[PDB]
Amino acid sequence: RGEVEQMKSCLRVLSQPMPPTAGEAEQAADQQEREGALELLADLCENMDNAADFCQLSGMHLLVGRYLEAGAAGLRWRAAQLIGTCSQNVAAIQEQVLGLGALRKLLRLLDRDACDTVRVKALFAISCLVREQEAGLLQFLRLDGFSVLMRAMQQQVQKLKVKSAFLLQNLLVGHPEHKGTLCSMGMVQQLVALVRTEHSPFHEHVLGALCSLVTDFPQGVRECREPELGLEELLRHRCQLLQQHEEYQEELEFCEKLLQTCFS
Amino acid sequence: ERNVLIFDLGGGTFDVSILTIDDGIFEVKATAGDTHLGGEDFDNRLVNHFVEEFKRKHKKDISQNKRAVRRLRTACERAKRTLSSSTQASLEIDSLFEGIDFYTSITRARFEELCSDLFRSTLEPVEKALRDAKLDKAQIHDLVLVGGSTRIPKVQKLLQDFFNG
Ligand SMILES: Nc1ncnc2c1ncn2[C@@H]1O[C@H](COP(=O)(O)O)[C@@H](O)[C@H]1O
Repeated sequence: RGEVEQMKSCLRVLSQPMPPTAGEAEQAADQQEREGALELLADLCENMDNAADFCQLSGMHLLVGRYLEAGAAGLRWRAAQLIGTCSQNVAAIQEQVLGLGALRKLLRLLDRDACDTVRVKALFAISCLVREQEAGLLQFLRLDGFSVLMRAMQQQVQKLKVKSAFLLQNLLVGHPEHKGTLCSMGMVQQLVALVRTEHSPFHEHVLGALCSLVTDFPQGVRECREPELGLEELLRHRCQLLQQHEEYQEELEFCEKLLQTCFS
Repeated sequence: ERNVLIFDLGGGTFDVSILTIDDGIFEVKATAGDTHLGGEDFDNRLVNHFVEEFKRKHKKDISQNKRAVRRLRTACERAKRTLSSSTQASLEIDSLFEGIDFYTSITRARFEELCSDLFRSTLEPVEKALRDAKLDKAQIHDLVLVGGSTRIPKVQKLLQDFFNG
């Protein structure tokens, strides 16, 4: 398609090494030209095929090694974004990105980048790599993933909070074996911390995870009965706020299933 | 005398063909199919389910923004595939409409419910090629699947159940 030619066109643009210590209007220009080529690659890569062809063209290599580690935050998050877009729910592209050891660069970025946007697109990339992707979930746990995660929930960055809750809910569904290592890590307390925040959509995911940690798992049910948390008073006051609302149905199913197995 | 059934489910069309191979001669003996059945079709069943789901949770209809509907569909195709190994998948689509970040899940089971009819209509062509080949399912010695969308568990199960094993 003209897509292959067009992305190979972006690739061309992304390959040209950085200018010879050029001037202002030569840096902020050379950059915008890459921000652009990287965005265009994202839109093209939303489609499995394109992203596939992107990998064939050694594209994923130039992305993980060189750009993720760029100097400009702008080039960084757009690269994370692209890395995410290509991999999302596609085993083969996940495996290759995984193999180039991105998760480690991604996790690093997530845990300590000066631009909240880079941290957010990184978490996005990470999620797109370990969800429903076994080999990626392992490289993740081995990289202390649940700790880079939780520290994110603790960040004063909404998108990080929602994105983190969203991924934990996923991970908990396909792998209930981790319930324990999570509770003992104090994730219940943390999750509950996010509930006490201003209600918004992502709460469905928070209560969603919380609900799994408690499912056939007394250690977790114990975590929720903890008096200090006051999780009960909290979930009943919420159970009542989500009533005639259809846009919060799944939260109410979760919020209730919780009460029903931790307070009777 | 050997009857091989070729079941080809691609991204746009579904084609079945009963091929006999005897005496070292391969001969196509019958052909059937539906030109409005394919992977693309299954995708849109998921697209609709979410566009509707998105009306419920965000009080907004994304139907008329085709750039957004396309992203949704490309995302769905990715999920539909994941749903061939996993028993469920999740979708993360940043700024899908009016700057809203979209998050959702779907279970292999749910996927199937939404595609029930489409799934059962793939047999129609099989049965027809069987009549047109003046053969009975019981004679098909081999079943080979070709076409990305022949990996969908529910597809091979409907097929396999047809030939009672
Ligand atoms: N593992 C899979 N499970 C379900 N559908 C798939 C799978 N792999 C590919 N497809 C679909 O098959 C179609 C492409 O078929 P083909 O042109 O024969 O390669 C697309 O709609 C794909 O999304």
